[PDB]
Amino acid sequence: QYSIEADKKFKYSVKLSDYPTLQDAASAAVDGLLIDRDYNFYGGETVDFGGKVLTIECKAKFIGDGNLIFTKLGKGSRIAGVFMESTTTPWVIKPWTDDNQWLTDAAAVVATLKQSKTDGYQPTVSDYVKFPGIETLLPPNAKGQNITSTLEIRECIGVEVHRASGLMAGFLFRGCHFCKMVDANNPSGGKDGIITFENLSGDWGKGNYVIGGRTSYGSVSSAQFLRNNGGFERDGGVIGFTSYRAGESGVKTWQGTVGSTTSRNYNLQFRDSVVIYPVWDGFDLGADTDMNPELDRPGDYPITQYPLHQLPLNHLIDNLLVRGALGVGFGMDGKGMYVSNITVEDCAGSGAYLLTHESVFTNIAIIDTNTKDFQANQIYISGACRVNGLRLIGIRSTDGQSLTIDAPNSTVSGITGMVDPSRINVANLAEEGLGNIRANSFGYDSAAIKLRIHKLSKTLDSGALYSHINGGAGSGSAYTQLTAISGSTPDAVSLKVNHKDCRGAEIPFVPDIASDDFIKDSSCFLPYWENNSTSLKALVKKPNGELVRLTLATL
Amino acid sequence: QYSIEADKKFKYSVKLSDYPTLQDAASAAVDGLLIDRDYNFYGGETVDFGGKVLTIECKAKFIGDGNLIFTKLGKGSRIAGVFMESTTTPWVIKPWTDDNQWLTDAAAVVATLKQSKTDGYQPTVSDYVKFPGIETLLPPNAKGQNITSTLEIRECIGVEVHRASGLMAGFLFRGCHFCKMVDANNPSGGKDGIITFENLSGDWGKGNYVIGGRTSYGSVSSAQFLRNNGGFERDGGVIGFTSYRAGESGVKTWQGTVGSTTSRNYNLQFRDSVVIYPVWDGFDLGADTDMNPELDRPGDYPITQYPLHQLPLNHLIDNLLVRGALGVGFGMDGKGMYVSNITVEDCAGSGAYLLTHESVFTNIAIIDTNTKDFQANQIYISGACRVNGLRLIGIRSTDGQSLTIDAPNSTVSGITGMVDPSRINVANLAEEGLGNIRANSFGYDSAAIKLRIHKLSKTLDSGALYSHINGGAGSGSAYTQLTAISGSTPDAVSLKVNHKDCRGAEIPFVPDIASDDFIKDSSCFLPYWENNSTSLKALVKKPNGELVRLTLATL
Amino acid sequence: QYSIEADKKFKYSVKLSDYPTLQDAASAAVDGLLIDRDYNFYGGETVDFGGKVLTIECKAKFIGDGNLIFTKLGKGSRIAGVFMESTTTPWVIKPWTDDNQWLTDAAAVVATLKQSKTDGYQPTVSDYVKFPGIETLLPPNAKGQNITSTLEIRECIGVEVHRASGLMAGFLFRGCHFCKMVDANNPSGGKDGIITFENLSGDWGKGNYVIGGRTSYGSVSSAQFLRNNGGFERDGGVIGFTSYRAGESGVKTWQGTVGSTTSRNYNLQFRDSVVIYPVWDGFDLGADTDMNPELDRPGDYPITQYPLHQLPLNHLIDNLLVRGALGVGFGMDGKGMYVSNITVEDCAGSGAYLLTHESVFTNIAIIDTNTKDFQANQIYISGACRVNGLRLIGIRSTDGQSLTIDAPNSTVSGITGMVDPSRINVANLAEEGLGNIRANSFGYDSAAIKLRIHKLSKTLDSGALYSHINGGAGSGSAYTQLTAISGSTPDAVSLKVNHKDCRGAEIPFVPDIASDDFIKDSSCFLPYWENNSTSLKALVKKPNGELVRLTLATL
Ligand SMILES: [Ca+2]
Repeated sequence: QYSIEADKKFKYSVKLSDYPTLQDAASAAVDGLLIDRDYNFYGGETVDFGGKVLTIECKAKFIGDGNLIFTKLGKGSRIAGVFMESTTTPWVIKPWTDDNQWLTDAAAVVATLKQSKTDGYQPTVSDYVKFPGIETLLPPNAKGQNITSTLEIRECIGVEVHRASGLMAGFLFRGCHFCKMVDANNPSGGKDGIITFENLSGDWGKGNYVIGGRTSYGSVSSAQFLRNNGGFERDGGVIGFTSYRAGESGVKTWQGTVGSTTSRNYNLQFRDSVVIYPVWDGFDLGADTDMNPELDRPGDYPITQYPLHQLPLNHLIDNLLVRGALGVGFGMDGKGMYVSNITVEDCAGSGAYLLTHESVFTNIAIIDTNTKDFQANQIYISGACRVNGLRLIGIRSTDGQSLTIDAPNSTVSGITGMVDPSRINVANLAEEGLGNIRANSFGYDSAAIKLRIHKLSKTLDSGALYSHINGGAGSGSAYTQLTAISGSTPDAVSLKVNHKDCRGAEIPFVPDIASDDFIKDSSCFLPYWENNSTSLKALVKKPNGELVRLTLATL
Repeated sequence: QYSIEADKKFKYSVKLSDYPTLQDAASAAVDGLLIDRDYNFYGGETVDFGGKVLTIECKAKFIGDGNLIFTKLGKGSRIAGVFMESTTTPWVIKPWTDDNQWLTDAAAVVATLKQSKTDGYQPTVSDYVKFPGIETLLPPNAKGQNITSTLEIRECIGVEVHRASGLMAGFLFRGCHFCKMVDANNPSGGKDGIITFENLSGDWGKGNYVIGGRTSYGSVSSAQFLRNNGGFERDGGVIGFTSYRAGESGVKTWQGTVGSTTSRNYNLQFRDSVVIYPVWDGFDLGADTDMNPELDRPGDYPITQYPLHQLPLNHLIDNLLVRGALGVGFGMDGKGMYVSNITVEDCAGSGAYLLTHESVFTNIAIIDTNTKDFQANQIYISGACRVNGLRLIGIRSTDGQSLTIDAPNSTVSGITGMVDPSRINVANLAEEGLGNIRANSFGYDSAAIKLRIHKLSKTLDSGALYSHINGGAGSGSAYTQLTAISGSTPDAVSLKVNHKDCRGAEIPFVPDIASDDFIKDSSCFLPYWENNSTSLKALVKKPNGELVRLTLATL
Repeated sequence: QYSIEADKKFKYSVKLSDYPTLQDAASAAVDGLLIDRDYNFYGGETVDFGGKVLTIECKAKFIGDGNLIFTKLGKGSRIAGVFMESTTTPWVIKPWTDDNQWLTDAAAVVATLKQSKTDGYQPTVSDYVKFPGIETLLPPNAKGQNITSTLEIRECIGVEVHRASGLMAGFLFRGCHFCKMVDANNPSGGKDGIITFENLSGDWGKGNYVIGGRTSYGSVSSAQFLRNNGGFERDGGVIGFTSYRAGESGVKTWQGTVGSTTSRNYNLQFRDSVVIYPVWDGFDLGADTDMNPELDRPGDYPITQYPLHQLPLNHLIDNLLVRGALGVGFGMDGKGMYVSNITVEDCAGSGAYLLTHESVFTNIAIIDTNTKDFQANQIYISGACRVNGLRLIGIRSTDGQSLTIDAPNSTVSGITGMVDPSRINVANLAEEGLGNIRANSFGYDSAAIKLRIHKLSKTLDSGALYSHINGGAGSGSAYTQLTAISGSTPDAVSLKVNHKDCRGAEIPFVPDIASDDFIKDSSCFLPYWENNSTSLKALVKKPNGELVRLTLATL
């Protein structure tokens, strides 16, 4: 009859409007589950999906503070359009102005307090460091808040959450594998991380990705990983993602011990992603603790095997953009890392903080960072690394004495930009492979090729090759000049060719009687002045190496 | 009974084959709506979706000239697989050859006329400027055509159109917010823009994106925005998109006044996108009118607050590719802009047209543009900007006198390429932070480090440091030479070291009696020729600064 | 009654659990088809979908060796979540260690043999070349295996396969157009290519894409094309894709003749993609055969029209990353190509192999490749090409005499990195457009600007401009030195300014009687030593060009 036919020809879906609880709907479901009414959940409410492969389509809100916990979803299950919202409207800070300047003054930040589920974030203890003095100034009702509405996927394999959004919203994958957060539809975050893959118990996380989408706000980091290892296959990480205004960092791999084990991460991808206006860092890809580090690594490689900041993290890191960080645009540690195509621009905080060793950085741009001067540098590298291509300086000036690059053990090539050379500190800087060269000078009456020996002086050029106009701009004539520093006066001693279009070489001479050791090489002469006879003499080192003094020019 | 059970266990969807009109189907719908028969609509036909959150799945065509208007869709509604097609087959031009060379001659373009819904576009008034003389030569039936089949989403929030396609097809989001055009499946455009977010009435547009996908053809721009502001969160714009053969521009933010208000745009993202073969521009990210601009900005910041081309547009612009533009590959205006990782190559038109001020450009490549010589330059910058990394010149030659870069108020570093230095015009050019250098010469008997003072001459080097082979290639010997220009003859005066492997310095002398003012510095001497005695003399400036003339070399 | 109402209000879907065969379910389907039980298929089993536009949702496996063939799907059909798995568990090799070093020794590779559907690949004949001697050492049961479970879409238009996965899995689009493989969910490959668009019969393939997703393993290439042409619109190719551990190459356009016709490809996009750890190549974008090429091109342009490797392939190639290739990171051929933003790093094999002609390469980075020294170079270019921006050398050393870049007909600008200049071979190298320059020296007592004439010597600098510290580091004094090579001894002859802070120029003289031809220019003098009188003489070329010998300095 009809019922036999109908059962064969129609798509199966249950809808939440037909059930008193979410578990009742889950139990009834076979293929589809439609969330077609707002659902108020209690923190810790747990739904058992019976191992079923379900296509969950959300067209309403899950409303609650705390965690709505999904369990026992079958591999291939998908959850689309989820919207999490807290019941509580907390107090939030908004540490930026109507012209999008960061507020750094604690009292100014306190003045921004409002009750809202968005457009700011709940203070946490990290704000006490970020805005010194704010701990004392914040009213009690703005401290210690803990509002998040979290969808928790617990101990599932092969589950994807697509187009998720919300207000004071979080997404937690706890003990999951081969799960993805795809095309996040700009959830506005709460107290906890917005997207978290946490694998502190069970097998190391693997196959876990953030792909596409974006998030805004949140008190802490937007996308974060604990105890994930993508394997040599690099099966996990963050690709195609945007984070705006993280209360901590945009993308974070955790460092150090959490609970009783390692929170660290290996072999993940961080590519094609953007972090804008994080309160702390753009990308924080470190694994070992920075300040006050642990002396051990329970559940990970021991310090005896790999010293602090020298783990073989092996992440695949490429094509990242940060703008507007208040902390550090791009931070990492590790040994033997390859990093490419990183652009950090227009940051109040520093551009890069790299606790790396035997690592290679290719095509890095650090442009107008440390704009507030809270840090000692714009890019720092601790260990012995190679930088191949480094763009420095946009349009911002720097007032004080802070370095631009401090990479004292690194070998660097390919700096471009209007960098102040006194603010470069590297182990070695070289352009070994340039072709024939031309120095083109605009807005000056001369062109210059200068030399600076940083061991002698970081602030003064030690010699130069100049070309200078003779006469007016239409003269068709210039003089070439070779100079050397003396008494810390650049260009103090020089030889000239064609000064005043004279077609001759002007040769400097020793202004008094030359000592024997003033001459360096054999078969050379050094002119010197004999004032008592109004004569030039020549100190000559003969071809055989012996010295003789001759008369060179006389009245 | 069964009907109670069936109502609970089956997915709800209505299909258009069961209804005489689209409104009848819309009214019946609860969850799904399937378009399973072709639907002929009349221009302006308007469907009211009752605030319902609908999943609209299209497996057939909407056929009609003019606009099919969708209204009152609930937040979270999705429309997938839509296919728009005109009833009319218009006359189109195809201004490119079978070898994909652009046709620029009006008569050649007229000769391409055919009736088709694709593989070309309907002429509009901008073609009269693009192909001078074409207005007179086009037959009347090819002028003033207005064929588009447009899906209009009107005054909706949170609606996504996914995998849309069509023929003579357009997509209009009018007065919408938080709407997206996702993975456009290469619709072939009509007369109007292919994808438009227009917010001239109501609140400024926000949350509106083109994400992924591609388009082809169209008479005007492929993706365009009017009166959208993404906020500091940068919630809107174009990410991951490809435009082919736009009749105007690939991606356009409108400029100036439209109707009675501003059409301008702020705080949008333009990233990870590609524009190929636009008739006009690749990316046109300007906000103020170029030619014959308005004297005011109704509905926007007044000219008194921000002068023309100096709006704080604040777009996030990164990782863009243009190839094959007939107009300008990359155009913008604004003040305080940051722009990075832009590649423009193989363009008949110019590469970049930048009416920007106090802006920063990082890692720009402009490669083989202005190949037809319709423009004065390959990259132009009007205002006082910084360029950090600029690649110029691929393999194409330039015949005439056009500049490569004309950026007269800009400070530039990091030019690479076989640029003709006479075709560089900047305020300042500098490599402040190079390491130890080597000039490697291939295919010559010498290596060179040249100096050019553009104030003196843009075409002639003013001095040089050379190394030149002595003897044959296996000699193990070279001479080093320091030269200076005189009488507009490069290398006219020089000093040599080791010419003919002689192990000595060849020193130029003044060819006649040296004037007092020919010598520059104290404790120096200048040799000069006394022909009447066959002697070298020395003009000596003593250590005390006084002059004396001495005999230097005699018979 | 109810049945009339039910037929109108419910979504149509059939499910495989209600049918004995896949064809029975296909025949019954109208809108949806759900794969809700594992289905064992026989090789060549063919399903006719009746031209219907079906949404096929897979929540179970297709299990079988050989091909499951889908035919007569309507335009707009979609297949999601498909999982292919072989019945056979073959023998696989795993030629890498637990520290992810490549195994190159045949006996070591044989020792890795295990029976598994993943974590390795079935040997094919290309392994006999890749691991010399392995053909003899492999047991017979590991040779000639042919296990793949392949979903074949045959002669369909407008079909998309989304989120596909599997074990020993392949995906074949045979004679298709406007089809896409979207967001591949890391299928683990078998013997055949993982994703193939093959159009050897019928019209040239067009509209065929791999978009997003990733694959792992496989015996041969991950994504590959035969006889596709995207048109000027560039409607096809690979965008946003990742390949891990291809048994051959990550992304491959086929070369030469297959069957009786061309397998070549034109006008495709290769962008925003990543290939890691391929056994052969990252990207192989060649069209003509490398070793032992055909003398003809049946079905393509004849050799008389375009010589070997000089086809107008016209692909759009941009923003590619390769790491860990054992073969070549990036290979191509063709004439008139534009290529940009390619990064190849940390490869055992060479970085780039470019059989290109009149082509332009912009912003290329080749970093730590040829690390095993199996190849003669890190980047090779055969023809007359332009390279604008080339980063060379990360942190790896090279022991032997292999070149870094061998591009003997190419003109290059913008090399950065710690390249050994003796390992650069180009037609011309030049930095024509640098600004005012500073050479900053760190870790030395001197700074240097060196010149090297490769025709004279590739290994020895021919001259230099130095600045050297006088005294200790706090002296405030340096000497400038201009040097020239003699007798293959760099810096053999020099002029100094300010040696020992003497404020004078030390001038080299000819150590014996100067021959007439030692002097070059008129109005110059050359000092020389007359030992028989303990005198300096001057060989003078007078302003009139005649020679005279004068006494310069005397006892
Ligand atoms: Ca004398």
